[PDB]
Amino acid sequence: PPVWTLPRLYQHFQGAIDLELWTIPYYLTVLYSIKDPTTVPYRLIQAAVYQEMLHAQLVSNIANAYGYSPTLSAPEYVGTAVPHIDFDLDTPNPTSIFTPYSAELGPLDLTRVNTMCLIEYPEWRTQREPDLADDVTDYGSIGEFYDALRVGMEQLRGHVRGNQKQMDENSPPLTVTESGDAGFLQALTLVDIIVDQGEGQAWPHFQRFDFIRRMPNWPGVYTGVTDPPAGSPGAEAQARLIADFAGFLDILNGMFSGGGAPPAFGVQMAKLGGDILSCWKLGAVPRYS
Repeated sequence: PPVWTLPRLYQHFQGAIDLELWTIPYYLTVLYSIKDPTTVPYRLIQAAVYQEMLHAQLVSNIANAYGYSPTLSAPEYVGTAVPHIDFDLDTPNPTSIFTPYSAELGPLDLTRVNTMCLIEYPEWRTQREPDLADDVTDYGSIGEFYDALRVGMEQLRGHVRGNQKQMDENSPPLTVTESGDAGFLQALTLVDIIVDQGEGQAWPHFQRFDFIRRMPNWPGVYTGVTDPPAGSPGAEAQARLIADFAGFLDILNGMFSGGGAPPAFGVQMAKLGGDILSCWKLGAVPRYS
């Protein structure tokens, strides 16, 4: 069994949260591109976005139980780079199926829906043995990443402390309240919720997105350019989003380090969605940094 060090476990916690966070602006950007919010793909994506946010919280709770407070910074959307995922590891390479695809932000189009299918691609389809070494940074699927994380978590369960900088924004709190082996067992449950929601063990993200990919009639989407003119309302809409997103990550950083949720939290949040929609309405693709 490959031996994990505490620093590497911490690096993997940070990696998992970076990947979950990376999906949020991606999915949100697609979501708000859809003109009609009553449509099936809109409601499917919205629920998925909310689950990603929950995943981020759960990862923070697990990491914090092991003594690490994660920190968030604005993700980047360039080329075909997805944090910590290498599809070249998988057989068949699912980019041969879900193509075209891109890490660049865009509306509900084939390129974006294909990418969403790729992100949530189930570990069982990769046909690979999980690479459990603590120096691995790239995996073939999210599920494989979480498989490796469970190994480090088990080996280092002596570090688990209950009620340690836990966050919770019928069911008990989805937090680690116990120490040592008991808290490790709670942490494992939180990992299971994360993975079950993405790829399946109601309706997992992969299946949801593959459903959208297969539909005959996609809803109308806003049109936008990635680089609106200097001076323009659309550029200023982007600037507002960049600022509000920065502020929202500052709020989360405090929370992930054991701070209380400020009154600015529910206020800050839904505002982001208004900011993203406003970009699209002005003909500017949402931008987050």
